[PDB]
Amino acid sequence: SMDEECVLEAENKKLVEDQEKLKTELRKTSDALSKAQNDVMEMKMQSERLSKEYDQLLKEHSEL
Amino acid sequence: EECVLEAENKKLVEDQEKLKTELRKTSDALSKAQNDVMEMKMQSERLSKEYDQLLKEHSE
Amino acid sequence: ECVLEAENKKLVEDQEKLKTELRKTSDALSKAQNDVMEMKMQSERLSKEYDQLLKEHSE
Amino acid sequence: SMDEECVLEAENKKLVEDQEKLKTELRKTSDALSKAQNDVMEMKMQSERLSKEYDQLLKEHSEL
Repeated sequence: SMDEECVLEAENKKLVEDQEKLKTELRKTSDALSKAQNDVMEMKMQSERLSKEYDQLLKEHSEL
Repeated sequence: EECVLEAENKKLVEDQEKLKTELRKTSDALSKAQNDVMEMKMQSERLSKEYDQLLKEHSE
Repeated sequence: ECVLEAENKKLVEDQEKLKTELRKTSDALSKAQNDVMEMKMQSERLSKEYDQLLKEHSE
Repeated sequence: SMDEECVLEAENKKLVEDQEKLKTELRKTSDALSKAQNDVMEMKMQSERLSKEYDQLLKEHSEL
């Protein structure tokens, strides 16, 4: 036989479940930012190699 | 000569393309994080509304 | 009812603190995103002028 | 053709300068990203504090 206790329990359960969802969302957000951190590092190194190639190209070819 | 310049250029261009791809990936990752933060703003609003309702219903 | 009042006050202040942190975080991400788009534009100016350099001074 | 040397010098300087600008931007971008990563860590901690307060609240007050 349903009473107010049932709805109270449902409300608490929803509160807990939404905390869990927020935790999950936080972890996905940090996962995404770590992907971006790795991508930024890849760009830093790629750009250093590129800068070496520009330097080399202008040094070897004075007409450039 | 022109040969070495040609090869060097080919390499340089393919590296510019790698950098371009990397830039796109980075932007996409950051966009994903921003979407996630929108979700969390709504989720935390749901949490505080749930809490408030809990209080209004079951306390003085 | 007193301890409930104290706990509620605390909880409320922490919700508002989290809300503020979420805004701070979206701001921080927009700053990062802008930085990345600026690098996209910059890297395009760089490859474009490299191309111009080779078109003008090579075969 | 003195003009040629003029233009070529300017163009080379500009290429070098834009490499430098991209280098600077990369460093700053990484800084900005680290800030955001720490903002997310702060929210994890803050929401864990909120979870402890919610747990405690529901545990102490059966009517909630």
